[PDB]
Amino acid sequence: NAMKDVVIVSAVRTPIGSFGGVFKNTSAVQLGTIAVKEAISRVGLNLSEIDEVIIGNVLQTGLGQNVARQIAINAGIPNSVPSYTVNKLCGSGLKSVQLAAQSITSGENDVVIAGGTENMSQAPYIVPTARFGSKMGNILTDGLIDAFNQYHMGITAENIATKFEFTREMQDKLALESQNKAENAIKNNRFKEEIVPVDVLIRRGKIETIDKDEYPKLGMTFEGLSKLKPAFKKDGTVTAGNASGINDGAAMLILMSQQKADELGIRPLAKIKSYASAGVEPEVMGTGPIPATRKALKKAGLSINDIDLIEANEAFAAQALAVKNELQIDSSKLNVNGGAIALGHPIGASGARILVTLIYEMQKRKVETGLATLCIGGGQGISMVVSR
Amino acid sequence: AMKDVVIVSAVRTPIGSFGGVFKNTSAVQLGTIAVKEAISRVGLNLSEIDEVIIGNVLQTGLGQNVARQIAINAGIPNSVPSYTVNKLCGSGLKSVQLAAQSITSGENDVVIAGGTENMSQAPYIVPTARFGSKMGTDGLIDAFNQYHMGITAENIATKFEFTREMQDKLALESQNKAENAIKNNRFKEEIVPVDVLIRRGKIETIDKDEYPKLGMTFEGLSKLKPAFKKDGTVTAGNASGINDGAAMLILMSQQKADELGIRPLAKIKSYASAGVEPEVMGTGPIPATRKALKKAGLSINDIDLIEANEAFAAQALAVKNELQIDSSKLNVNGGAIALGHPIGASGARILVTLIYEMQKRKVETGLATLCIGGGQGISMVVSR
Amino acid sequence: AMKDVVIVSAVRTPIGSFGGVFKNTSAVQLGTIAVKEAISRVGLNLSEIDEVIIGNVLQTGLGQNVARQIAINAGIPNSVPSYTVNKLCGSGLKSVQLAAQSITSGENDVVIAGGTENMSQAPYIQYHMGITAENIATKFEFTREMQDKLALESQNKAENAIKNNRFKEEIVPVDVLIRRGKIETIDKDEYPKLGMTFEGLSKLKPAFKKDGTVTAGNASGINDGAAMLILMSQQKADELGIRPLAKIKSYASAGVEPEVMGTGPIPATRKALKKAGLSINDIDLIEANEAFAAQALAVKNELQIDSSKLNVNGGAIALGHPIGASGARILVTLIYEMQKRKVETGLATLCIGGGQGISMVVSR
Amino acid sequence: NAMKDVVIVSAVRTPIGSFGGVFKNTSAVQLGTIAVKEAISRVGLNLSEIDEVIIGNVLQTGLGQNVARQIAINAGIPNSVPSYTVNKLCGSGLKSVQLAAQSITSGENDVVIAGGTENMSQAPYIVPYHMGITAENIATKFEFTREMQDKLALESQNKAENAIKNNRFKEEIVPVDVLGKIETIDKDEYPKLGMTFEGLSKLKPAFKKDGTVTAGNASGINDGAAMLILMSQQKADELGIRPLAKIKSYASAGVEPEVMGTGPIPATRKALKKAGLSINDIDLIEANEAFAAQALAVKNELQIDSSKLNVNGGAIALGHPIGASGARILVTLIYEMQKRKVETGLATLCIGGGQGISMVVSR
Repeated sequence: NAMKDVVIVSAVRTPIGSFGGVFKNTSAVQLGTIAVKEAISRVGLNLSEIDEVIIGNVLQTGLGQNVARQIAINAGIPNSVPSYTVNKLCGSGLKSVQLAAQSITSGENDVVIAGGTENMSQAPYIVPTARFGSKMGNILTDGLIDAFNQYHMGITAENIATKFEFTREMQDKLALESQNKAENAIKNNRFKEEIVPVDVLIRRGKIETIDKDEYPKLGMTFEGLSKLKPAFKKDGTVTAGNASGINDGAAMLILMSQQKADELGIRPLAKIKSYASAGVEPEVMGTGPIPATRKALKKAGLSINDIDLIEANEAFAAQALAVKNELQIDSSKLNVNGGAIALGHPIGASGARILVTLIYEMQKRKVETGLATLCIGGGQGISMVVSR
Repeated sequence: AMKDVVIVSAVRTPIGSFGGVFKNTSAVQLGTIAVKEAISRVGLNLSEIDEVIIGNVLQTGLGQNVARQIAINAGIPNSVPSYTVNKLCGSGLKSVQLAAQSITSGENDVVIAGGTENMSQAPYIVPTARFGSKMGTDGLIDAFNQYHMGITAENIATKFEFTREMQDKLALESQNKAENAIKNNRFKEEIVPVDVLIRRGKIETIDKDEYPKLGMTFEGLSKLKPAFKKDGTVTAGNASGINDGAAMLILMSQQKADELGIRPLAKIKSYASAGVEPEVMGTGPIPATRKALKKAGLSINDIDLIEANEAFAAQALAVKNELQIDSSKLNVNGGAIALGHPIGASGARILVTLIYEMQKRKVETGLATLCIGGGQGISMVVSR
Repeated sequence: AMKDVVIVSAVRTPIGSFGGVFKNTSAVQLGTIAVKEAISRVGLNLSEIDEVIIGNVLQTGLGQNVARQIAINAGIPNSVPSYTVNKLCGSGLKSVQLAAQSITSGENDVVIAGGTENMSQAPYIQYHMGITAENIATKFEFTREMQDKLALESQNKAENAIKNNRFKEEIVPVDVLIRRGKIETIDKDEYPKLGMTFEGLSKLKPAFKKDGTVTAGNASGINDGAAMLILMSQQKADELGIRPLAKIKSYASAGVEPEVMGTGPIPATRKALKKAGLSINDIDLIEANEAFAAQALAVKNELQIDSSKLNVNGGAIALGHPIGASGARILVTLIYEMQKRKVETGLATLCIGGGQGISMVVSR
Repeated sequence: NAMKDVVIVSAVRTPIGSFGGVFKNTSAVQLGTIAVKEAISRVGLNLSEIDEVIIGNVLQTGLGQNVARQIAINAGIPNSVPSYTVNKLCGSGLKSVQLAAQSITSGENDVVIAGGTENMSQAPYIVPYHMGITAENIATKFEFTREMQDKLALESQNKAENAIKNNRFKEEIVPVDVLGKIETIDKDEYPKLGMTFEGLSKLKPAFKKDGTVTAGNASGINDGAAMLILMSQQKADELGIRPLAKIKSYASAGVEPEVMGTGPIPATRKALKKAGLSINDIDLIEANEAFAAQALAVKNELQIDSSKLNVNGGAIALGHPIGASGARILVTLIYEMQKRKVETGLATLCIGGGQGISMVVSR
């Protein structure tokens, strides 16, 4: 029995909203439903062809909630189809894609919808504290709740900065360039193809169509970033300016076996070449994408020079610098349309979001090979190589 | 204001530790147990009940009426209105006050009042916006607002020059008082034992308060580190805890009690509330008590027993000293430092404890007082 | 002896629509404006205020007290106790009830009560209530057409009232900042839809159920606004030389059976009338809050209310429903209209949770 | 390319402890670690051969918690090895094995540790249950009386008692040491000996007034772990390790809203279809018994022979540590297939109220 090739035939993302911003009233289920219906519609896919739905989401109102199933139902997918919600923190959205591909290669499914969604704006009001944050004193601080685990992650980033010797200036420079790259991409409408617009109510009797990312900060300067106060550690280097934000958004892809796509007459946007995940030593927590990527590259028989475009999620500039330096990624190939520092980081979605952004840019540049990588827990990373 | 209001029944569950004996017994269950026992003890007909007013702070959301859930669970008719009071620390005593004024108004003849809280379960079912407050150390959530109140306590300690040693001495007295009370089964009359159930199968029976630290010595407190300020004076040993429990009282007009052949445990003589200046946050019980005493036509020397809730030794010292309360009249069976502080229940709990002790001692007058928010206090005078 | 309770001052801000005129005017600011104006209208000295009780639903902070912040902002001494009432839709009327209770008990002589809400500024914001309405519609057999025509009539009355500046006496204007250095005064409600028609209502899609009858057109919206009243004992009002606007005759609250959820105003009103020794026919004007036409039909029909006596200047379906404030808002509206019509007896009633209702009878 | 066959070469479980019972002080991590070390030790597996660890758990899945990874670290597995905690409610433990199998078939991994662990004693039980009502609705919908449910529960107890009397679980259990005296726990705690139909009929309904579901015809709240080691057939041959069983097929499926809780029915039909088998070809079935009402529906609709079903007792008797049960029933199936020397087995349970998962294995 032969192993199947998995292709991506459709891929879309909502704009990314700021915390308490445009999507404050548009739930994670709504955002996911919009992206799923659009993914399906763009390729005219019959709902009866969908075998499974696997969707990343981190912040749920309790045990027993299946956000993926709610979305699939809202999208009109038959109740007989199984849906699974993936909570793997930072990497949920890319892990969902990986799980979908495995299920195709195993012969279990021919057509799988995969992605991620998150609404972090709504979480403080509907998510129980035990699922919304972690306790401090995990190191006074103890007895305090760390919203979204942001403080624990920032300390991890500070520790990376210390061990790898990344200064405040170096981190701010990367952050500035992320913003520069997003601003130029948005000026050139680079995201037009991948974005599904989202309608919101801004006032009674008035609907606005949101088709632009909210989080990028226009006209940022190095001087401005230099003025910001440390966010997590006194005399630290990590600030709100060189870290990503708290954000809302969704991203969805449709996967098929090459054979199924052919049968349906649907042309692939990309092919999945390899993927891998890996753990790290506790001395370098947060550096997961490095061994994962080396492992995925080795599986594909490729080196980093063979990769035309890289998307490495930018939760923190400190961590982004480590990934870039240890993998020897050329500045010109990395997060070319901006990274999460500019674009935002809706946690359950980002892994899928960066894959969407990657595929559309590979297509625009007519390049052959790309890579998406990010954390999947503080101690682990996941990486996926795709080809056109 | 012609109707005289009496308390005819008063009961409380044991108070459980955080994640302790009641981690599987919700605020609704605890409150239902207390309500059913309070009714049962005086043989009250369920049709006599006109209203239910119950304190509770930590809720899964808006639109939740914990009081009504308890009333329904207790078999009280659906036509009876029920209200949940969320006024923080003071909710259980404010509920009694509201019940009393609804009787004096002529609106009601019989009202069930009290409070219930399960803080152990709260992290798992209460959204973060309702579970805690933001710090500023910013973007960090202060669970149960304990850090904010701890800092308020430190500021009182600074303002009034209450040393670490003075706070620990009060805390020690509280612990030792609770221990001796428990050794003498002092709370037996007021406690309703709680059967822990899983799918209506009994796993255990709780009839003793879990939180007191038996055999406490002064050195046991002096060895602890500050909890809120580096080089501060407030510790986990001289502040109360996070706790689970319920307490319920039944109020009636005197005429109604007489008609029903039910002897009062106590009469409510006065109550009052008051705000404080921002420089002395957390000191609410002081002006509230002075106000309530003036309404009763009494002075502090006319009061035989006082229950002033002990959230922080620092704050308790201020209340004791500013009101000039004889230490031997204050929290005589132990205070919240030893017994625990289930926030929605405590105001009603201390009133229950006060009433039974007045009766055992056969004295005439008592008062109960505590905060109703950082900026406010509430106080109630009762007589036997 | 029991104190008789009077209302000596009553004011409401305009009602703003969602994301409308008051999007940058918080529940506290709206509340403070209404409170300051209620005080100045009768020239009341700040030292006479004994307590402040204010309804509010959406400021759910642990340890947050909007009523006290409002009191502080209005220059009321910090020694005065203030309480925020969260009782959902009944909050603003419950506040007045608690105020009255504390005066009759002898605790207080002068109490400020009301409600305030800014639903625009809610970080996260009707589903279950909507289903409850859909269930009432089923049980009492109220059709889409029946609900839409009630909505239409509510709009008509509001249009008529506003055309005749009916709300001029009761409204306190609110200054808002449009840009740096430039403020604009809002003195008119924003939510009424002018010229809405039957055919326009009939085309709307059901809001909750797939084949349901409740829509955005026959239910209220979400809104921003505040309303404040000053209550005194009659004796106190005399000593200060302030004439009552109204006298509180009775009030009551009641629960309902699970089958009839959302019908709380019905037994609550019957109870209050019974305490007043009155019948529905003795009441000249009735304000029953209109969150849903389906439930408004139930209240109207079961209480056998003459439609010419009910919500005569429009109900919430037309005027808006700032939840923590509505209970107080309708009482304010009821009082001023009683004065204009020179009638003697009025009644306000609304839900206080899905399972309960509250009702109050006033006289002039 | 070529698709690899997945075999199970090691399989173990802890005893299942009662709520507040023997494992009151033994965490999901501790139970899980014990099960992993023993599974590894039993086949003399070099730690450097392990490619991935996938472990079910429900109650310890808070932000930034990774129970599987802590377990791997405690078991001495290199830190470079990725570990994943699966939270899929009741199906977590079987879903983990399924995910392990797919990662081997994909060529991603050669050796994967999979299973589940749960300590429900150390978690809060909050009621002021959703499963219990689903069960009542199944009872109503399918017309299962109180008496029918209790009859099933009693048979489950009787089968468990028979198996324990014959030391049936001896091969599959790893003993757990608990506390200054140290007692080795080597027997399941939860079965109720001397169980009678009458004693069952005396219990009160647990979820609904005049309900049929009780604490006696529903499974308990329990503590335990179960772990398995999966390899490609090629990798097993290379290491010289003989398989206990081979994974033939698996599948999952959603249900219609009217029949919530019946997931195992369409999931099993789907898995049998993929295997090229009918129910009558299956020699032994383990279908998890969360509620008698639900087990009755599964058994009837799939037309399962009672003499082949949960032959050593089901969860009503043995206990239901939720994140572990999916793995636990597979371990129990595999050992009993080997004792009876039969060829084909099926394990199935819910994975959410709306879904089920099933796996067919052969010997």
